[PDB]
Formats: sequence, structure tokens, C-alpha cells
Amino acid sequence: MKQSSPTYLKHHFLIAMPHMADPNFAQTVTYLVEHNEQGAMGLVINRPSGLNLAEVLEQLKPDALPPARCQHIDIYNGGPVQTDRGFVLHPSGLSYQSTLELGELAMSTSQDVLFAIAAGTGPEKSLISLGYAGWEAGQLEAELSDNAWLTCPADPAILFDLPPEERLSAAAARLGVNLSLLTAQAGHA
Repeated sequence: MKQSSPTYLKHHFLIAMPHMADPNFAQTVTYLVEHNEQGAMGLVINRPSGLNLAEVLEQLKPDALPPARCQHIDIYNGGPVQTDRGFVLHPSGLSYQSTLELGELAMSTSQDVLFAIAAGTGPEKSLISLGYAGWEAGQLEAELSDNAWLTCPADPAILFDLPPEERLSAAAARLGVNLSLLTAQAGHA
């Protein structure tokens, strides 16, 4: 009996290749939330944003005032779809107003959960990423057949800890490359 679905891309990482006309986006990796023959949803997890939770909070509510907590919180780039909202992904099986369970992790798009977690009444750990990435019925299969976007298994640890550079390093680590000796970390000898 199988627990995880290795058949569908409803939780896999896509890697950008120089096979298309995208030289700027040729070095990004996306996380596929839900893959379907009629379309696919996923969040980009390799490009941190230069925004804080206070700004989104201010964009969400004009009469609301952001505290010291929001100022110390950053935003991540999720994709080109809906740049006016922030996505909230956590590793719990709990649900809110608009939450989709994805087994090892849940997805929350409710502003109420955003405020709740920011206050500390939401999930254990979350990811606030502005907008998502969406593919039309055939667009993904097109880029997949065109060798534009490669598909590979994923791990949430990379997504929750460091998806900016640790996504590239971990990706190589997933494929089977010794990135640790090429990059080398500073600490104890």
C-alpha cells in the first residue's frame, strides 16, 4: 500500500531550463501545489520578496496599523498570479476559511488565517508568499514536452527553511550531486 502519490505532480518541484526564451527566469524552481490535466497550481520557492508583513497588512486594511511584529517579517515571491494578496502555507492538517490540505502540508489563502498566525493563533509554521503560479490545460504538458520545465520530487524542509539558494543547492542534492563540497559552509572544523 502506498501513502504518497508519486504519479501526479500535486507536490513536486519544477526547474527552469534554458530551452525556451526565458533567460531571466532560467534559474528558478516552483513547487507544484495541485497538478491537473485541466490546469496546475504551484508557488515559486526560489525568489524571496523585498516586502514585509506590515505592507501587505496595510494593503489589506487602510484603517489598521501594523505593529513591531509585521516589520520584522518578510514576504516571498509565489508567482505572477494575484500580486495583491499573500499566500499562507503551513505543515499542519488544520483548516480555516479557505484552506486546502495537501497531506504533509496545508495551504491557506484566508486573510483571517494570515492575521491569526501573525498574532500567533494560526498554524505551527507558515510561508507568506505573494501570489501563486498557474498553468492552463496543456501549458504545463507543453513546457514539459518542450523540456522547458523539469519535474523532480520535493521536500518541505527546503521550502520552509531556505528556498532562495538552498532550493538550488537542495535540488542538486535531490538529483545526486555533491554541492556541499562545491559551496562549503563556515563553522566548525
